[PDB]
This record gives sequence, C-alpha cells and structure tokens, in this order.
Amino acid sequence: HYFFTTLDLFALDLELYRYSGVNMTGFRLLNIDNPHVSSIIEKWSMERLQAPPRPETGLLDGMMTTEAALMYDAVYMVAIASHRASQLTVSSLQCHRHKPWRLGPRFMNLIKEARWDGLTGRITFNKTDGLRKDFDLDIISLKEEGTEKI
Amino acid sequence: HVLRIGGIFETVENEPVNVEELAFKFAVTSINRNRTLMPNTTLTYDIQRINLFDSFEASRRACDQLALGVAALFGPSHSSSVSAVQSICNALEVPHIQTRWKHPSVDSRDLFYINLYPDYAAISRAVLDLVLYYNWKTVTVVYEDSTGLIRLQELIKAPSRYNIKIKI
Amino acid sequence: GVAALFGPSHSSSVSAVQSICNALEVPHIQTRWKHPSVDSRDLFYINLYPDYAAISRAVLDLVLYYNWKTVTVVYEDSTGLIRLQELIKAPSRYNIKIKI
Amino acid sequence: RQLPPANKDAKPLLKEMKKSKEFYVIFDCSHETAAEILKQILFMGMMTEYY
Repeated sequence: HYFFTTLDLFALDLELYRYSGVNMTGFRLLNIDNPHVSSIIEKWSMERLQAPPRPETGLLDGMMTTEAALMYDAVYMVAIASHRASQLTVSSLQCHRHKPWRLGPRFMNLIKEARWDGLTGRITFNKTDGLRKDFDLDIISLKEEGTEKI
Repeated sequence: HVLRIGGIFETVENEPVNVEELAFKFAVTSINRNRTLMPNTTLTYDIQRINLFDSFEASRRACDQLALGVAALFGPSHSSSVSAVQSICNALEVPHIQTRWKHPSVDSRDLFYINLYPDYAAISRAVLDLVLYYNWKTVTVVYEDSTGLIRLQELIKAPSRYNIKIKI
Repeated sequence: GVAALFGPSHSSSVSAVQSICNALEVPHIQTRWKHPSVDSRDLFYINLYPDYAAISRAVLDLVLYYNWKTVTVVYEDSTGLIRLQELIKAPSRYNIKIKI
Repeated sequence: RQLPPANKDAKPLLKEMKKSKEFYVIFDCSHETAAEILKQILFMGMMTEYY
C-alpha cells in the first residue's frame, strides 16, 4: 500500500501500476468533478497542445500541473479583488526611498478578506497570517478503472 | 483604464518555458476574455524572467517593476528569492501573492503576502488523519529532502499519541 | 567601501545579504547556522557554524557509543528536526526504538 | 489452461490464475507471444518472488 502525499499524483500515468492490484491512495487539490473546472483544465490542455509540445518533461498525461493551477488561482484572486475594489490606481514606487503605497493596506485587506471558488477548491484566508486555511483535499485512489475519488 | 500586475519567473533556459509563466499568461488572457469581472478595467501583466537562484536579481526586477508601476507581484519559485521579494513588498506595502510553499521561517512578521499553497502543517494533519482512517500499524515514511521531514512533521511525531510504528 | 560583510543572524535576513555579497563579490561571513538552501552554487560565503549534518553524525556516533536501545528525540523547532535526521533514520540501520 | 487465441490480452486468464493461487506456471509459447505475455504478467503485478 503506497501513499503519495504529493498533490500532483493524478497527473501520473498509472495504467501499468493500475493493472497490478496496489492500494495506491494519494491526494488531489483540484476539484475536477466540477464542470467549470473540467472545462478550464481541458481548455488549458488544448492551449498547451497547439504549442510545440514537451513530452517526457515529466510523466503528465496531458493534465494541468498543480503549480499552474495555483498560479491561475492567484491571478484570479487578484482579479476578484480588483473587481471588488474601489478606484484602485497604481503608484510608481521606489526602493532607495521606500515610500509606502497609499492604497496599500486597503487593497491588501481587500485581497485577504475575499473568498472565491477556484481550481483548487475554495480560496479563503484567515486574515491574521495570510496562509490558506479552509481548503478541501480530495482523496484519490488507484483502482482498475483508473484514479477514483474515495 | 488599466490595472497592471507583475510576475517574476525563474527559468533555467528558454527551452523549458515555465508552466508557471504559461499559466500566468493563460489566466490574464482569460480575465481579459471575461467581461463580468469589472469590464471597464483591463488587467495587464508585466513579466520579468530571472535566472534560477538569484535573490539579488529578483530584488532588482522587483525594484524596477515597482518603479514602473505594479499593483501586485507574483514572486519566484526559489525560497530565498520569494522571501526577499516578500520583504520588499512588505516594506513597500504592495501585495505579494506567492503560490509556492516556503520553509518554516515565517516568523518574519509580515502581513503583505498570501501563500496559496496549502499549509505544510495541514497536509501533515491530513496524512495523519488518513493513516488513522486506514488503521495501519507499521508505516515506512520515505521522504526526499529536509522539506519533506518538515511536511511530514506531524505524521512522524504522531506515534507517541496513536499506536503506529514508523521507520523513516 | 567595506572589504567584507558580517551579516545578520536569521535566515531570511541573511539569504538576501548573501546574494548581495555574491553579486558584488565581497566575502560574506555567516556566523549563525542558516537554513539549507537548495542551490549550493553561491560561492562567496564562508560560514563558521558547523553544519547540522555533521552535528547529527556526532549525536548518532555518541548514541551508538553509549549503546542506548530506546531514545526519545525532543525538539522545539524544525531546524532541529532537520538536524536530528541521522538519528531519526538510524532505526533502519541500527537497533534503536526511537520516538519523537 | 490455454491463453486466448485472438484477443492477445490474456489479463482475464492471468487474473483467474492469480485468484486461484497458481505460482508455478509453465508457458508453451513462441517468443513473440512469450514477450507479450511477459509484459502482461508484469502489468498484473505477478512478477514477484512467489511466482
């Protein structure tokens, strides 16, 4: 019984291992059961196929990597915040004189207390730390029909 | 009407184009597709591609970006670089949005970063809860590097509380 | 116009000045033990703290000299967990009923 | 037993053989179907020290 705590197990070609009989529990951050999320990951795999592809740069079967999903969620998070914001301009800052942003803590709060359902499930933030606290880790397991959520 | 963000991406060479950068450009193009997300503003992006393991270059690009005008930075992959860019953004009060989890030296008191990667303590608690569900008795923990021991902290320390023998 | 820098005593504050000393080619002299950076391609830093791998080999050698059969590793921070790695892996090689 | 003639995937045969606990197996094959049945016996996970 193998148990991979990597959040990318789903993106692994497990057919040979599948026909063996291993209990092969893992993890999955992506709620690909959602129709919108499955359409987004299919659109991303379609966009990554019209480019000259990179096979054997890993053992992905043509899926979205977790780092790609989190970056997608990041740009959607700042987009949700800017949509919910006031007239948020942008000030050209410096580094030799670190003048603080006059929109700074306002827009950082409007980022942090903003919830959104992205490709990794719910995106919520406990505003005392900045870490991602409420999140659903789906459990996948390898059976004869592939990788199924248990 | 514009809103400009910035992204600092580490790449070894240009043959392996960054999937982080590709997802970044994919996400900003889908935001420019969707006109239900404040359509009067257009969200544009400013990329800076740096070499791998260069906190100094990451700092230079962050400085140049904040001199150009950036509303939010998406930092690099390496931990020292993303902590340096996080401290730059925390001093400058611009938000920093990182997607890679970092080594547990987070006691630097910051409130201008969000780490979309799940908490390495919560992943260990999930692994412990799943092993307590499966009722295993002998578990062979196999890691790859010290980040792995930090991420399996709770599972390895779990045996004194619950009856499980652990070989590491 | 400094000849060589003596940096601060925490990991995030020292990994910025180490990269500054690497890019400006002045000798950085670290004193506290820094968290293990995965590059190891920075060249212009020297460090006087003995590394946690050799400290862990020392505690494994001294446990094996004392012939303890079951120990109780107690840490207070993950830097310490990274350090005690040799002792934690030791049950596979030598008979030690470890417990963390 | 006899491996199936047309559908060269003998995975139901190997599954029944694994289910009824037959570890000492003699194959009478040609080398081509021997290599294909070695691939199929690897995919069934029956390449252990028991078999």
